[PDB]
Amino acid sequence: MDIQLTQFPFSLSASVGDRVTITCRASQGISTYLAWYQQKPGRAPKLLIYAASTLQSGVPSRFSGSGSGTEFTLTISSLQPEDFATYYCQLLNSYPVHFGQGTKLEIK
Amino acid sequence: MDIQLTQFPFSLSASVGDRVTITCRASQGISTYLAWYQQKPGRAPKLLIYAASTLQSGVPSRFSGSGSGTEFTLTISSLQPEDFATYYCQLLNSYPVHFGQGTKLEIK
Amino acid sequence: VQLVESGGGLVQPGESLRLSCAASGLTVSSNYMSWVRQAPGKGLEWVSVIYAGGSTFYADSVKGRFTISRDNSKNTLYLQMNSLRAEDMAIYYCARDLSYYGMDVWGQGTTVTVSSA
Amino acid sequence: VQLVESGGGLVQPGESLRLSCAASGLTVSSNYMSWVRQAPGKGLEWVSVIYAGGSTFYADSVKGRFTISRDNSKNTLYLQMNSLRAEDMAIYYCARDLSYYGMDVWGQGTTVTVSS
Amino acid sequence: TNLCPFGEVFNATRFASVYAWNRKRISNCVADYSVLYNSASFSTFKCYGVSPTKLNDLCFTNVYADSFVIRGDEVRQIAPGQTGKIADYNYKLPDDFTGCVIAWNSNNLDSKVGGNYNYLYRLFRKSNLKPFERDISTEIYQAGSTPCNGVEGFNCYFPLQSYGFQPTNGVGYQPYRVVVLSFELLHAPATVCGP
Amino acid sequence: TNLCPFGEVFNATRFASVYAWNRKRISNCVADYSVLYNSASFSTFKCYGVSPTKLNDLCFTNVYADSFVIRGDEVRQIAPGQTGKIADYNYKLPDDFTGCVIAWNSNNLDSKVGGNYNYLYRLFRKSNLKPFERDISTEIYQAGSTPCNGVEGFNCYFPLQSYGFQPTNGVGYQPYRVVVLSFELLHAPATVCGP
Repeated sequence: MDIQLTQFPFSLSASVGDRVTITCRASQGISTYLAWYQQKPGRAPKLLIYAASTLQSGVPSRFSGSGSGTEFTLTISSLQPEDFATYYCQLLNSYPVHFGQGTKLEIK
Repeated sequence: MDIQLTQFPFSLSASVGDRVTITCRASQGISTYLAWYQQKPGRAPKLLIYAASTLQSGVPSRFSGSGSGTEFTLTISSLQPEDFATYYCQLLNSYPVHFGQGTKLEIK
Repeated sequence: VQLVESGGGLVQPGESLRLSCAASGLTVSSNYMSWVRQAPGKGLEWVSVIYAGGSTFYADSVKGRFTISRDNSKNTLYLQMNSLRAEDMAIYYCARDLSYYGMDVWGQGTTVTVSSA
Repeated sequence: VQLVESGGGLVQPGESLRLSCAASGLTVSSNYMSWVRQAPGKGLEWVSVIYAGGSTFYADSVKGRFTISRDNSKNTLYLQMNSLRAEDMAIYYCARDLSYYGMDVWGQGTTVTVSS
Repeated sequence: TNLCPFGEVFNATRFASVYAWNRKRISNCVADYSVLYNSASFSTFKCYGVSPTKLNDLCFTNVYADSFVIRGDEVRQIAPGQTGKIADYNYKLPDDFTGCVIAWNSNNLDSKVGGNYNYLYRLFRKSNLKPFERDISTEIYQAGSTPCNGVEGFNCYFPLQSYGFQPTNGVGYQPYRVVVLSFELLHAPATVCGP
Repeated sequence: TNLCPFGEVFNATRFASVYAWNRKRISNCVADYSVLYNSASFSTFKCYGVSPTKLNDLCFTNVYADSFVIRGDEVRQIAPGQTGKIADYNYKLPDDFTGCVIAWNSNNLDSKVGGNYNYLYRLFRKSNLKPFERDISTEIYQAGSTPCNGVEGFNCYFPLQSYGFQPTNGVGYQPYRVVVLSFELLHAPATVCGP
């Protein structure tokens, strides 16, 4: 059985300035082998976090990741207007590369 | 991952009339999904046991199969001259059909 | 009840060969029908199955080179083998698979020899 | 540093198409290089990778039908797509994979359309 | 503003056998998928033909919830374009499926020391099911040219078998509960909306 | 009369990281593979180019025992004809391999709560290992045209990375201890027989 990744909430409305936490659940324990990506409308994905909690160079500190095993979270401490986008999680270190199917943040 | 089946002993010498037990070990729990085959050199294997303990029709009652999960055994009550052969176990109910690599039963 | 394989023979590496398995006493198209092979001196290795409903499956070591098929009007199973290699040298058995109840009916197999040098 | 993809366009079912990805600021033959695609309104789907050492791997839905390759002298990655289906309609992104460190460099995509 | 009865399908004490898969029609209700992805015993969720990110903002004529138990390494067959014993002979999704497949390990509920034999699957069938076809026949399967006349024997097989889930099973052989949500968009008023 | 020292290899406290796999030569001794299966529950045992049933009938010039730790879903790469990160860059078996691959789950010894990170694999390498080649270098890996001069940075990566072994890993992600026995037959006298 391959690992499957599931992301929730599927879509979330929030206001600028809100703190938001979104979740990625793995169907089996995957240690810390998770990356988070941000995809702004009309753009390619952008790497935010790898190894579940390490920020990619240049990524603002309001983004943080945590978790291990089957339960992972990305937190945005204070949401900026450019942060409304779709976020994808990705299983690391395995070539049948699996992605979650996305969480969309929308303005409330 | 794939189940692997492992058979021991690799080779066994025994006398007519002896009682012999040979074993098949599964790399993960496979309930009772195990079959046993007897093969004479250059002949098609003959089905002896399916579902780990059900005797195939017409097989002599001195053959019996036991076990569940990861540890399985084939027992011959009282060895006959025609029982010397190589014995194979097979994972059932799965098409990436996996076999043990055999136990060779020789005359002492 | 009989399964009768044919078509084995001597091949050079890279050549192709088609095996046949003629059945009597069971209906090929109504069964799980498998090929299992045995290299000289080694154990049994499952090769391919065709479902009654037509689905096919293959061992990783023969994917892309072997194709299993049947002909209902001939009650016959086939194994097309392309790009044969040394590791395909074996006796090839045709077998009816009852899947939970094991493989109860086998032919006596046909020999595939791959020349070395 | 950039990856620039090209070769996308309208195609009929069953036809074929070759995508290219021109890299600058990294050496494609020294990296894990992947194609990942995105069908309209849907999420990311990984397609194929080629290792620095030359091994290649494919998603189940494209095996035997897509082929990844590279040209060292042109610092360019390719994806040969045969027997195109409606499932293949997507934007195709080229990316450099650091495998533990995520995919850090992405191209901006080339679009493949399959007529119905 | 009445929420759809998702829990009635996910919290059932016993699930259907896959060959006898249960269908519940869902309609005239508000689809809050958060009551589902906040379920905790909620593990995996994969959609086809629509993104989960768009679900809160779409309406459907009907939603069907099909539920059953299979073993873990069979869950990949509950997807468009798959083959194998489950997709071919037990439960078949169409190639153009629109909906979501929900699955979770149910080893703590559906296995038993010495085996749980309550869950069954069709092992023998002559042809593949059409998408969403249900076959619950127990006719003796004729594997040769000789009619069975309802009598089990050589070439005459009972067509179903039991999983026999045991807690020591490897995860691929452990039971998984599955719920398939089919999103129907007929030419009709939409009765299921998620806001 | 002296048994081959298999216990040193199999039963040792710590194993090597796969990129730096250990090798022990075994010669001038009696190879009882029966003492191998019966003790030190060695779950998985698969042979290539030779049948296990023939082992007690055969003599070899030398036996090499290679050992290391990898991830459960990587054990399939320890076999002839495989590709992937382990086979390409860490430990490569030849196409014509004659020997046996022994593996067992070591989750109880090699995973730690919070993660064990002492087991490494090589992640970046420009070309594949030849069969039985061993590369323990830790040079900063040059992913672009700019030489690294040993400084980690963009396009300049440490070439090893750490397995994440936690007890809650799925079994494919749990550590497996692997011993590879190579059977060497040189144009020379036989020193390992094992009646």
